[PDB]
Amino acid sequence: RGVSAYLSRPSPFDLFIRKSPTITCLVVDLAPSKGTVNLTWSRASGKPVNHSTRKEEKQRNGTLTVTSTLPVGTRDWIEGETYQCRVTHPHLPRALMRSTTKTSGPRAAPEVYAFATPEWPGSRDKRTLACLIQNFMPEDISVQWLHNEVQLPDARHSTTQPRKTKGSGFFVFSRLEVTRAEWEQKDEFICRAVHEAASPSQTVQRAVSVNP
Amino acid sequence: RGVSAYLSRPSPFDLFIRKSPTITCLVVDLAPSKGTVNLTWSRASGKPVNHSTRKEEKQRNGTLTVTSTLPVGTRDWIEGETYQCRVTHPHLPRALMRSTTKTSGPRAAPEVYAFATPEWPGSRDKRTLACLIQNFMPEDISVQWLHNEVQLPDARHSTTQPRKTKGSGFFVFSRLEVTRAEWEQKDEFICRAVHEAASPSQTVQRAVSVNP
Amino acid sequence: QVQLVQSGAEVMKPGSSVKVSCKASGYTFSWYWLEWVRQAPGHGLEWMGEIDPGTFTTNYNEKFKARVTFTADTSTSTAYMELSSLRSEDTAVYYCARFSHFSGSNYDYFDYWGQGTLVTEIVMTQSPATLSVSPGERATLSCRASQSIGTNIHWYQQKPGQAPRLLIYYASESISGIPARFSGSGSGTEFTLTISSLQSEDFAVYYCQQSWSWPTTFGGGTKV
Amino acid sequence: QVQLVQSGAEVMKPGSSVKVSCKASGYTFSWYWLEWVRQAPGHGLEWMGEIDPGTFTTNYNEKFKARVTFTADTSTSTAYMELSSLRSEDTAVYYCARFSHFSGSNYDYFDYWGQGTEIVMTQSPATLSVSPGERATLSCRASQSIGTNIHWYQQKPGQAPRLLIYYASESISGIPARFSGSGSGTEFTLTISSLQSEDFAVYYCQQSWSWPTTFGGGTKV
Ligand SMILES: *[C@@H]1O[C@H](CO)[C@@H](O[C@@H]2O[C@H](CO)[C@@H](O[C@@H]3O[C@H](CO[C@H]4O[C@H](CO)[C@@H](O)[C@H](O)[C@@H]4O)[C@@H](O)[C@H](O[C@H]4O[C@H](CO)[C@@H](O)[C@H](O)[C@@H]4O)[C@@H]3O)[C@H](O)[C@H]2NC(C)=O)[C@H](O)[C@H]1NC(C)=O
Ligand SMILES: *[C@@H]1O[C@H](CO)[C@@H](O[C@@H]2O[C@H](CO)[C@@H](O[C@@H]3O[C@H](CO)[C@@H](O)[C@H](O[C@H]4O[C@H](CO)[C@@H](O)[C@H](O)[C@@H]4O)[C@@H]3O)[C@H](O)[C@H]2NC(C)=O)[C@H](O)[C@H]1NC(C)=O
Repeated sequence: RGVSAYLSRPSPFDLFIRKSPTITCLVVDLAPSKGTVNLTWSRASGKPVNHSTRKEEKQRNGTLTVTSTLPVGTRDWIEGETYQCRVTHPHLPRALMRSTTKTSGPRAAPEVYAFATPEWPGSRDKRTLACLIQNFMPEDISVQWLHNEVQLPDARHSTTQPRKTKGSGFFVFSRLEVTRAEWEQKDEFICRAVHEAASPSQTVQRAVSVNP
Repeated sequence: RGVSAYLSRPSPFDLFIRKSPTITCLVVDLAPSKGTVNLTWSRASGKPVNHSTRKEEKQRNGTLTVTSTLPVGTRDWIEGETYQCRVTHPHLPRALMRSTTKTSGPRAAPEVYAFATPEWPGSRDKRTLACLIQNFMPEDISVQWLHNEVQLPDARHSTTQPRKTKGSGFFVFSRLEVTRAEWEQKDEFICRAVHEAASPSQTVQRAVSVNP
Repeated sequence: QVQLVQSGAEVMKPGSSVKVSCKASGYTFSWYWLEWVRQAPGHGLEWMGEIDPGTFTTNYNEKFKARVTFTADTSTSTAYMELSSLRSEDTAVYYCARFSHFSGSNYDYFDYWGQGTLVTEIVMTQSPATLSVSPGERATLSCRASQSIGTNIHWYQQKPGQAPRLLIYYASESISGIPARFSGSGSGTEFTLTISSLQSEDFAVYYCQQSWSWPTTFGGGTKV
Repeated sequence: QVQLVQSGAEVMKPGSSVKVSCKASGYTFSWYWLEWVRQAPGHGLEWMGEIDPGTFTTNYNEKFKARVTFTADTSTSTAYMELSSLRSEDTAVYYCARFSHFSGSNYDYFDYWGQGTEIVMTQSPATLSVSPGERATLSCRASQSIGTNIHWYQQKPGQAPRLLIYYASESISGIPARFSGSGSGTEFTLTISSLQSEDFAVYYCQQSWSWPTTFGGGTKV
């Protein structure tokens, strides 16, 4: 019966490939008030911290959400530095804080499956490609599709939040729709998943041509 | 923090094959109180109503969820009669009402794609099968896996609730893990989707072998 | 498949009894609260009252308390409204309403057959008054209430000569079948209904609704 | 990567000054409230006090207010507790606590290396020794209805109480799924699906609803 806030961990693609990790500390269901909410950051070593971008905007059902994103060093995160997001709101009696850091659990390499559908009736112009990532731990993972060595927009391919497998690990399914002109330009489509457990370079990829 | 309740629609598998479609009216976020909640049912035509089985249960997050399941005749639903669930709660000033009926939107037949995973080290006996159901309307759908004409339990296969594709229709992914002895018993496994748009008998299926 | 029919327009003279009959078809008449609203020239349509047919209890507006009378008949699935002490200013059109609802007050689902012609404390402010047709151009409508209502607001579409059509309930979600161009957002005292693209197919008066407190009030409306 | 070092045990006799130091590593010493809890052998854990080093403000228990003294040091990230009026009657082990929290009052994350030579609930059943293979349920009921603001701690003998369940419903990571908690209002139940000699310890009830914070008598297995 109280306001809560959630904190997220940086995605592996922003960590290893982009090399710019995104840390998000967000607050939710805040009853709108003239009180200003102050979000501060610190790290466990008590040594200097990079400034955080602050973005506050209202939401559709009327509850307020304020978010602050802090850029982090890649090695600072892999070494395990623990980060502290402090939220203070006059509505709350005492300050609220949330902490996060690297997970030390068992690591499982991601298994990548790239599948293409045969040309079936009624959709000559649009084709569908599916990707299945299986048996990876921890739950942090980022998946992407590259067409002609280019980063396709996030909107283009629909992905699924990780769910625990029936056996061991988690599995993620993603669906991509290719236009006729896309495979008309180039026929190689490779699905690659970035994950902390993954190696050599935290990348696992599989490609198969539209026709086997 | 007002309390709300939802009513659900019958699944196509319970509708077309089982011949017993059940509509469930349930309440959630119930603030626990000694006041007992009463749920009644009616149909729009004022025609007979079968008694609804009522089950009330607590949940992990402490909120009470109370459900009432009413069996409906398949013909009554295909005709399109709209059913009304009336919920009355001593805390609420006036009763609450929820209504449901058949969908009349455009209907698209489901496309089924069955995929098999290559044999990976450390799990020689157990393999993974994937199914993609695509371009179907409306978002009513139920999926099943048949192994040598046997229904594997719903729990065995992890499925995804339908979400709207970038274009027109919805897509559903389902993941199943096969035992060694099962494909030793029979090697063709059939992914079947039950949907209103599907025909002749509201079933669309494609099969995949575990390995060639 | 839920229709409810009000009475054919009836001629009246000052000081004469008037009766209006609302019949309900397509849903169980007993369970839903019925409501009566009055739209007068120079007055936004405003709450006249409501009735529960299951228990025959009644609720009244401040101004209509003594004049109006509400009744119902279970077998005929009809509800009637009668009033006396008619005044020349009291010529108006009367819409009978259903009350699909969560708790005390909420949106309404209703048809259009009431005309009254005789021979002769929260206000909702809706603005701009009028904006004429310009197809393909975004049109924004604003509604403001004196006291903060939270999210208990609703948007109606009344094409001239027909019933107000419920468009948005609670200012966020659209009822099914409505084109996605209509969108609502807002909170507190201010609210805005935005039509992404304006089409001559949908031209009408749009009325603001208040569910927060009693009596329920409606904005002046904005026609195009 | 967050451990806290309490001070080495020291000799005491009635009427002598005592100082014990709690050191903080792995988190910013200034931002989190520190707390002091007292466990006396044969008595359930009882609230001793708390201190904020960021503002140097201090809070005290009803009975220990005048006896106890609280201070902290920001530069080295160390905080120590001092006490007077010592009696052997006051023989107990004092576990130093941190205050990780959501809103006003909450569970604690702390280590325990300090030993010194009131809206309370009912702890039940009092004690039960090892019995393998049978589901074990521990019951905690508080004098004033607590809603769901309760916590479960596990102290293996000689170590720090380790937080098991927060708010009685959901378990902290790393804990096996066999431990489960449920309840509402005044009543709460902790259920172990299968009991194994692998996890044997005392389990203490926690109430943050009102001041002072209280702990159950405990149940050892
Ligand atoms: C505390 O515990 C309760 C226990 O129920 C949780 O309740 C769940 O969340 C909400 C209510 O809080 C319910 O939401 C509704 O879910 C329906 C889904 O049910 C179908 O799918 C499930 C899979 O989850 C099947 O098992 C089931 O058979 C049904 O076929 C939706 O149909 C409802 O739709 C409405 O919301 C959606 C958004 O999802 C909108 O897009 C729609 O327009 C529509 O308005 C609705 O989502 C949910 O059903 C409850 N669980 C279950 C199992 O029913 C609380 O979430 C939990 N909260 C916390 C904080 O712990
Ligand atoms: C009304 O206002 C807004 C809608 O406009 C809505 O805000 C939503 O609040 C919920 C929580 O109250 C948010 O849900 C969170 O989503 C994050 C996103 O990843 C989840 O991570 C959170 O839960 C899991 O987090 C981890 C996985 O990420 C898990 O490890 C963890 O154990 C949790 O299971 C959490 O569910 C939701 O994101 C926002 N909405 C948006 C758009 O961000 C609000 O709740 C609405 N209603 C009320 C009553 O406030």
